[PDB]
Amino acid sequence: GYANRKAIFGLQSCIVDYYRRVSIDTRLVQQLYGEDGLDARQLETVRFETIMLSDQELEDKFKYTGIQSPLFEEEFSRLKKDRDKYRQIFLNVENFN
Amino acid sequence: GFVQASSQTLVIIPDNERITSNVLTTFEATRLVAVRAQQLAINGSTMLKKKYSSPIDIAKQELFNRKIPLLVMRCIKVTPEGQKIVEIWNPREMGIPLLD
Amino acid sequence: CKNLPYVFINNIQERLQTPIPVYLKRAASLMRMLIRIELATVKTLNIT
Amino acid sequence: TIRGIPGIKNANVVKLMRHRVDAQGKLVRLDNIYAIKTNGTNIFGAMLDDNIDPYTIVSSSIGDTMELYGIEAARQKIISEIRTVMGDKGPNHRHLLMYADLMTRTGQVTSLEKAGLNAREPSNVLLRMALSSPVQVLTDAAVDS
Amino acid sequence: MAMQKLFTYIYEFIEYRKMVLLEEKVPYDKFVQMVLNTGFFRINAETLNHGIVSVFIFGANGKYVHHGGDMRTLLTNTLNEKKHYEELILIVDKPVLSKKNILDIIVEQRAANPTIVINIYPYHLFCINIPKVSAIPKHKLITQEEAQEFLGREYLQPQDLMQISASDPPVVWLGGRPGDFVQIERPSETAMHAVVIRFITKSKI
Repeated sequence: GYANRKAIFGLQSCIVDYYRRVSIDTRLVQQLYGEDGLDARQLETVRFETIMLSDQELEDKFKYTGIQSPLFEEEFSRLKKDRDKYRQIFLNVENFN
Repeated sequence: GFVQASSQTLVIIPDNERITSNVLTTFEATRLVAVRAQQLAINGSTMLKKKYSSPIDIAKQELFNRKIPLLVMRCIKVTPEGQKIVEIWNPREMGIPLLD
Repeated sequence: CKNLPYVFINNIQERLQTPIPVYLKRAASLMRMLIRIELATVKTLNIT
Repeated sequence: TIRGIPGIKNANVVKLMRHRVDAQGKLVRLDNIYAIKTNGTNIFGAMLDDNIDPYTIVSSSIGDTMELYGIEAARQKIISEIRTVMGDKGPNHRHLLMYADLMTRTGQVTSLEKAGLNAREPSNVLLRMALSSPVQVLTDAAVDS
Repeated sequence: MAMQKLFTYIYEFIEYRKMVLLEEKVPYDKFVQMVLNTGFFRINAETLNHGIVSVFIFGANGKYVHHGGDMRTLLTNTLNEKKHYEELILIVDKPVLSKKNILDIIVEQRAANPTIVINIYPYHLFCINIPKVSAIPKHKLITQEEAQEFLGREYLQPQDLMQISASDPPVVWLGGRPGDFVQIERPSETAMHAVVIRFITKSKI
């Protein structure tokens, strides 16, 4: 009860505004609530398939070769960039924990 | 000293420059239904077609059938020069959340 | 996916194609990432 | 000091698992990695050692992290340290984000005590009166207008 | 081993801030010799806009950190030198930051010299490559025009944004001044990454 009452009085002024920001009457506390703008009751745990795959398993499963258009070279290239960026960010998070 | 704050002028953002969402929040829909149900408890004058025996059901059906005579004002900012910049939204043209 | 961050603004600006704030592009990055995996061409061949 | 770095009592050897990308692009969790979990914090002292990687020093102290790294690293440190206390039934990540973003919004780590409230919302007299001690807060409010 | 780390990462700091060195770099042994005998080491650098930035590394046992008269004299003569000064970095040991007299000379030299930025920093701020620390997100100064556009879209004032001190180590390595805006790209475990904009405020010392 001692820790609950002090946490609530320090945080109760944090309110979502019309930009989905969290502020104290004008002053930003978060640029976006939870950095994703979502409600915690509206979340589902979902696996991202490309994260663990190697460069060859990624190109085997997700690269489409039915049509020889430069679009699908770009579609797969965007899959690697998303895969690489996800790895880079969360490996760094693994570092400072 | 001058305790009385100076009067404000209501600056309505043009409809093509609105930044807030076109979907009503659950808070806004609940407030609209509660306000309209209280109005119906005052008057009872509605344009709803089907008969309902309680003000609340009339209010929910009016919201769902897009016949509610209310507007949502979202106060965006209070300029220290006196302007009160707001956004006016028509709930009859808005998305309606999952009120189940 | 390009118009995905307009979920955070409204459909009026999506129709007008106004610029999107950078912090709102970043907030749609996981959903952009997931849609490109689960709606890939190799996975949507039997979808009209 | 005869041996060791000041501030740390005991230094153990722990086994931990980390990920890494191979030359074939595969992400593999490596289990054969040995760390040193110390007893006591001195980020600067551990940093001066040539046997320790300075870019990956993980102190549990928020004040030590705030002093040496900054407010953005201290924000990530508050998140990590509340997570450790919460355990396995801990709350969603966005509730830890709410504590850290509040506690670091002024550029310094403020507390959830009456001192942190006075630092974040000084002019909110009624909020500060409700928390701890109205007569003292009321007296300063009247004097300060 | 603070001197050994400083001798490398102060030059890394100068390079990260995009300046050209003015003198020839001496080896580490004579660096320690000059720090011990002369009491300090002086490193000069030139900025793109021709500003001159001088960095003073003061030994922990030197006279300039124990006696305010020596520090006052040194700062007065260095600030009276006919150079296009824009920034002085005085790197002192951490306990020196708690000595009221030394800080009083610092603020009095600031008052006598209003157009020259005077900053005094501890040792550990230059014993790493601070930007490359894993726990430090990516900081980047943004222009006043971009910040004004962002604030106008958001109906915000610069005093509503989250604020960051000018003595924050990433901001120091950036060279951020009070009144500037720093965009921070930071990792997120909810959205995989986020962007915030902070308003740089006064240095604490």
